[PDB]
Amino acid sequence: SGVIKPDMKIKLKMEGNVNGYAFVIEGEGEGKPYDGTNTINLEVKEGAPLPFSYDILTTAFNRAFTKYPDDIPNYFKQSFPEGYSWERTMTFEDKGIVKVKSDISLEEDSFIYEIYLKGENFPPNGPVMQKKTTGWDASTERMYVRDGVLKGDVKHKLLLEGGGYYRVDFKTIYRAKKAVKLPDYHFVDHRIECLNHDKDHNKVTVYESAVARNS
Repeated sequence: SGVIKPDMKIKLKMEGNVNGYAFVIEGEGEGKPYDGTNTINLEVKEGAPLPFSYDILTTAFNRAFTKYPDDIPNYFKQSFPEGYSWERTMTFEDKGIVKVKSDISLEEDSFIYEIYLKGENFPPNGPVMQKKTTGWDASTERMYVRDGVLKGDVKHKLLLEGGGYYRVDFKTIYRAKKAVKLPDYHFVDHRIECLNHDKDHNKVTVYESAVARNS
């Protein structure tokens, strides 16, 4: 078998603060990197109960889990076993901002993520701080090369209870820890879903599907 098996495990820690509220979340899970699916079981270890929408964390909880056709070089799978890091800005239409960074490494058949997240300037009675969001819409991330690394943009939408929407622009820089074959611009279609296991989101399962396709 190769560096990336059809079944891989996940271990992560996120340290973060949102509007001056600190927390630590640990996760373990599994996915099918070639199917482009992954599941993570998350537990709040510090800062329970979280005083904000869990949805601003879930896209931080690994493009190794993306279905890719052979005719698009796979920036992410090529980077292993050394791995890659990413840095992301999420700009919210009400001037909320999240900055998050992650280091993705590999030990045997377990990906390991080290995540740091800072959210600030959320309106205190807005849908994020009042936990009025109901997940992310399906999305398309445009992948493109700038400054010899891979970048992704999403014009994203947070769904609001009552059936409205909240615009969020994602900009991500993905940096392989070694030289890999760079792809031409392409798309990754995402679907991310949350299953909470309790009232306070102390325990949550996140599921994501991701499929790459050509221009």
